[PDB]
Amino acid sequence: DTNIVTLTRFVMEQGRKARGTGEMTQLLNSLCTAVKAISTAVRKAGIAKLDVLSNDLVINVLKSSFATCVLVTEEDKNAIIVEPEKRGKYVVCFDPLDGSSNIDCLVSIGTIFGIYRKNSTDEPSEKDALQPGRNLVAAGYALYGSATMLVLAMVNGVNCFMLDPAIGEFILVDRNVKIKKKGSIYSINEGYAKEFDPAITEYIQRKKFPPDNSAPYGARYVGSMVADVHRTLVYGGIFMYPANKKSPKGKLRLLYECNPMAYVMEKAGGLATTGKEAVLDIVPTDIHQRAPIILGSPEDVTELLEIYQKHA
Amino acid sequence: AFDTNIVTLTRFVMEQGRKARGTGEMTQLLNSLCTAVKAISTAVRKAGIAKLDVLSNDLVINVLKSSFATCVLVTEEDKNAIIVEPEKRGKYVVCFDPLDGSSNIDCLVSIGTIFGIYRKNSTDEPSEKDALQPGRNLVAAGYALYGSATMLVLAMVNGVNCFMLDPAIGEFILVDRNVKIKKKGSIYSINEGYAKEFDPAITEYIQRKKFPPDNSAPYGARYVGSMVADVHRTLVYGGIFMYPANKKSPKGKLRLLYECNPMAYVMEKAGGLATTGKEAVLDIVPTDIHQRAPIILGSPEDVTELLEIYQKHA
Amino acid sequence: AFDTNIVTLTRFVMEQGRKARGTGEMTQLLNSLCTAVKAISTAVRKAGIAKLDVLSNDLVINVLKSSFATCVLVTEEDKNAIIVEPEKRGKYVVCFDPLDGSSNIDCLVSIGTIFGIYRKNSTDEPSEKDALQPGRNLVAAGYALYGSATMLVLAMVNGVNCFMLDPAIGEFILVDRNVKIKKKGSIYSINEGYAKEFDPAITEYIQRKKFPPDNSAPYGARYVGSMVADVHRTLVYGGIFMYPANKKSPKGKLRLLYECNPMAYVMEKAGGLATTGKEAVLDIVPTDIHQRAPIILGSPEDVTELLEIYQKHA
Amino acid sequence: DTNIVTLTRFVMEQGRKARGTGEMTQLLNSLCTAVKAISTAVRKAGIAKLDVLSNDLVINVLKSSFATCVLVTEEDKNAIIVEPEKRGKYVVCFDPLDGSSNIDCLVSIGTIFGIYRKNSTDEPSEKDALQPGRNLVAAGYALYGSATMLVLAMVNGVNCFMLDPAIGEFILVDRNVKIKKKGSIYSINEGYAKEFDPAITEYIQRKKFPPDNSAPYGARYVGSMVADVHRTLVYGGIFMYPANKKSPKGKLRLLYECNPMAYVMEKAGGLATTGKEAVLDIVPTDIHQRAPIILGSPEDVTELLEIYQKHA
Ligand SMILES: O=P(O)(O)OC[C@H]1O[C@H](COP(=O)(O)O)[C@@H](O)[C@@H]1O
Ligand SMILES: O=P(O)(O)OC[C@H]1O[C@H](COP(=O)(O)O)[C@@H](O)[C@@H]1O
Ligand SMILES: O=P(O)(O)OC[C@H]1O[C@H](COP(=O)(O)O)[C@@H](O)[C@@H]1O
Ligand SMILES: O=P(O)(O)OC[C@H]1O[C@H](COP(=O)(O)O)[C@@H](O)[C@@H]1O
Ligand SMILES: [Mn+2]
Ligand SMILES: [Mn+2]
Ligand SMILES: [Mn+2]
Ligand SMILES: [Mn+2]
Repeated sequence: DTNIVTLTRFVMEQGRKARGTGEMTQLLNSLCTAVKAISTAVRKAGIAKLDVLSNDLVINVLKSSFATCVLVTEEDKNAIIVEPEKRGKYVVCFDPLDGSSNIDCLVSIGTIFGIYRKNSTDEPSEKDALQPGRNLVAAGYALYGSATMLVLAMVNGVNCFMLDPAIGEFILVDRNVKIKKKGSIYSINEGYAKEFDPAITEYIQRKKFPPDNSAPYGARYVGSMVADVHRTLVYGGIFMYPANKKSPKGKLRLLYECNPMAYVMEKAGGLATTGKEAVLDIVPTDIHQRAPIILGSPEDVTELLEIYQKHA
Repeated sequence: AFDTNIVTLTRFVMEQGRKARGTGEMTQLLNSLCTAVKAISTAVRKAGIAKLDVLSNDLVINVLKSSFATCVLVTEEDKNAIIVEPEKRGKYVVCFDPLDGSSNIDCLVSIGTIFGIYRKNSTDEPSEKDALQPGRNLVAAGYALYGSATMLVLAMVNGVNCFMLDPAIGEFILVDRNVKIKKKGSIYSINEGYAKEFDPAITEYIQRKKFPPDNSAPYGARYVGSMVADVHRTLVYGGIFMYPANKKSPKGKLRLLYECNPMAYVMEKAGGLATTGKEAVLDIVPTDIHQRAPIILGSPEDVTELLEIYQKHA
Repeated sequence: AFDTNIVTLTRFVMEQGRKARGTGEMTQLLNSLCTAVKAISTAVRKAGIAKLDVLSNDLVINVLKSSFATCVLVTEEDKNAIIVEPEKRGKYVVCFDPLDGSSNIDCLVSIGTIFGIYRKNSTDEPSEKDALQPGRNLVAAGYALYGSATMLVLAMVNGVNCFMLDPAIGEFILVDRNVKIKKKGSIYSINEGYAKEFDPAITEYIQRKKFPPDNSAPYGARYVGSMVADVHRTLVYGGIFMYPANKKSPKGKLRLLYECNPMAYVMEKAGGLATTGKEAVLDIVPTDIHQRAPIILGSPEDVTELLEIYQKHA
Repeated sequence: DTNIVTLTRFVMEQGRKARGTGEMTQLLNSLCTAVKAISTAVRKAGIAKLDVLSNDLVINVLKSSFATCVLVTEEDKNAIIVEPEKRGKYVVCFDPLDGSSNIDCLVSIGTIFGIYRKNSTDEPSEKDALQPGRNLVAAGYALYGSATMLVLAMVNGVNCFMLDPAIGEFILVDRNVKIKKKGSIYSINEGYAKEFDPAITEYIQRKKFPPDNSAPYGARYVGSMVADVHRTLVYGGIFMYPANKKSPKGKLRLLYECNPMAYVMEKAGGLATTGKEAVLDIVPTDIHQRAPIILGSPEDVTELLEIYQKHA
């Protein structure tokens, strides 16, 4: 198409409106190079751990972006502080590859990330990464399923670019995405049934055998947080990954898994809570700390939040 | 990098057709199915930048025909089994769904193409009665998956083999020979929104994996919600995939002829049983080419840990 | 966009093998050559980011063998014609150069793979004597080009057909049926660095195109310098491509068996003659599989406007 | 490769050293999107004028780059002046597709361009494009042969990036390219033999039947200026397209065909003259004016330049 709106075209155009440095545009532009290379790595990752190529890949793109200064990964003990010659004003927490164990089973997988801005005056440091998800300037994720897709949520909206493999470009296909109010799907790991706290288990019931002589909800669970969240954003519904006996803190890590999705969700008009508080309003203490996550089409999640303090 | 000895499926299945002397009619058929499958994947990967299932149905038909190896074809999408015109005739019956889960593209959940093939057990001029052979007379069944990769999984007599699509040379390349599923797993895959309508044999089984009575792990719940994805997580990692009957689809939802049976053949050829519940899915006499049938599958100790309870409730 | 009726060469040549009843042995052979060719192109396109001709030679061999349709193979790159091991035997002789102009990759000038095939005219157990058949007994010749596109051009009995590689589905798709070259052109293609050493028949011809005696246009000089590119500009746009003999390669440079002959068959099947100068290139008795021979080709009025002067100087 | 040096990485890094606006980097980054899309268009341009997609493509990328203000094409009567909301400090003359007629014959083809900087204070205008090629800040071309290649010549050197089709990125493969002093190839349209002026025709001879009992030169001519120049840059040699009877001004247009190649050549250590003067030292009067072009491995071209004024 002759006037293909790319991601990079798109970003750059909303960055001119901030009267900025062009770094978001460098960052995201670099970010995309790690996403294509990984997407390719997976489409033949089987013809002849991936996590480590993917992690080394994202660090290196981000360093050379000349736009970051602290990078937090799933895969590294401490934060990464960027060399001065290459430093910039942004902080990116990222999970290079979420549900990696599931590549084997040809499960839709993803990269998740979230970009904060270093506001303070001193030596960049992990503390700079201890900011509540509410403060994110930009978020989103890249999905590696039947097509490689990158949903990017910034201060004006959620938008979905789809990688056109014929040209190596992310092309904008869905604009100013908004989630349905209520939907017909719930998503949760039902094998943890024994371990679920009362509010959840009631709500599960409330949906399975609805007391309204209406249709029951449908259930889905791909077991790859990205696929289930993207399904939620688009078809509408709910996804849950609650604090239980196995993991009293939720399994999903905050800064890189929960807060991006939370941000994407709320900007889309969804909600995302822990059942006791909003995910984004949570102040991180550890950069690797976890959280309970219920996110989805507002009315459903609210149904649960009532059920949470109707059992309180 | 650059490997001079690439085992393309066209090479591979020739090492199955030729040493057993049958013309390899099988091969120009499958080769063509490769084109149908390739083409469906590329378009599905740019799907959101350009119904699909119709065109992929029509794709499959056209290529199948020209393999010069067919006589009857049954689609999920077409009523009367397409009897091939005489000029291009051959001996096989291909029962196929072109695009299983064609709804779920827009949510980027993996989807696929299933196929089952028979060889004509008749002297005549063809009819869909040729098509109405039970699973136990399947010469070969397979499916293709459009997930993070394009994987064809092909089951023929010796066993099952999984192939992956190298996009750069356009060839299915072999990545697993003589595949065998596990014995016991730790997954049960079923849509529990239909909780109410489940026959109580299943309803106990769910509780026995959720709340193990003998205090083991609770099984892990999974359900991508596309038959093709679910069989695959089950074939490789093991697990029990259960799509029993409920009342809303009271004789089940999955159409025997090209869904439950191709799966089932692939599945049983790897060490797991595919049963409706009462009988094994491969021996039901195929009545309507769109005849539906329930199906439960995977690694045997789970198919059976349930089977005996299905026998303990009638 | 998305076309359900793609004429893949595997489909197309089946509409030539099957209606003339011959087993289509031709087809699993060619299908395999497609893989060899595909694979060479992808690696040539990332060539500068990863000798090649060796590996492409070895590629071609391996795939050819497994087509289960060969018995002898001759490479530019291998001395003794590779007689195939018995288990995978079939009836064809494939004379091929895997990577014509393999030097010129680094300058990004187009290059290719030429192939010529024979069918064994003997009862025996094979030998390269089977290979030593003249061009006039070629069952089919073709070449593949790695230029701005990957074009296979296939000449078999009915005529020549040009196919292009759709990279997205990995299939050669037909873009020109029953091809015919022009009658007269306005191009002469020859390396005039060798000016001194040219036999004076050619030396007059050059002046007759450069300085037309009858005051027409001067012909347009072209010379990519890779045999494959030069035949193609000649096959479609017409022209005369002349690689005569000089002293430095006094019996010519181009090896009959897989260069001048495959070209020649393709070429003559489209309406142009391929002559050494004295005799047509297709009838010389093939002595050494690496026997060299001169060659001049293209649209006939030019091959002939020179031929008579070659007859006017001996 | 985990630390893939891209074109964009490369450009951006040499732009930080200018302490600049980041526009070269936007320009070139956009430019590359027109190059991939065209490269794809050609690799299946036959499965079912191209010039017009290609031209509309390059204009539109360049407008949206937010880095240009005047764009001169092979294919458009007047120059293109960029809308103010989108204007920037650069001028690009380009030929979107050179030797288009030869796509048919699967001839290696290319895009050629050259980037000048608008130095004056007033309304951008064609005059801004009437600057001698000597002033170019950046030049290069993109070749569409067995692989898509982009040679970029800037103030520090000539370098060749090769498009990695698996990721949609131009990867740097040849650095600080320098041409061989003398080589064994000449390139010229020999069918114009009748029409060539004396200096040329002597030199042709001088090479064909060398009076030194040495080997004669080899001759090549693909008939697609890009392929022959790239061959010259790499294998070394000479290429000529002289003023004759048919075209007393040379066929090749200056601003978009001759000056880019000239620039690339001289930076590479080659020369490029008209036989009477250097191509780059020529002041354009028309934006669509032509020039005689002899370019290649210095000693050879000098051999001809002697022969030019040894017949004067
Ligand atoms: O770092 P990762 O390998 O991606 O692991 C995170 C994964 O861990 C979770 C596992 O969920 P469950 O325990 O319910 O299977 C997934 O939702 C999620 O993708
Ligand atoms: O939609 P189809 O391709 O016709 O196939 C039916 C699909 O229906 C099942 C899921 O449907 P639900 O769970 O809503 O019954 C999948 O396993 C299966 O692919
Ligand atoms: O180099 P090869 O692939 O062995 O082929 C020989 C090549 O040699 C010819 C050009 O060589 P020159 O003009 O230098 O003789 C080409 O037409 C031809 O492809
Ligand atoms: O605008 P274009 O279609 O690319 O035309 C320019 C072309 O015009 C020249 C033709 O050269 P010649 O007349 O010697 O064949 C080529 O060198 C060059 O590529
Ligand atoms: Mn993770
Ligand atoms: Mn279906
Ligand atoms: Mn050769
Ligand atoms: Mn041009």
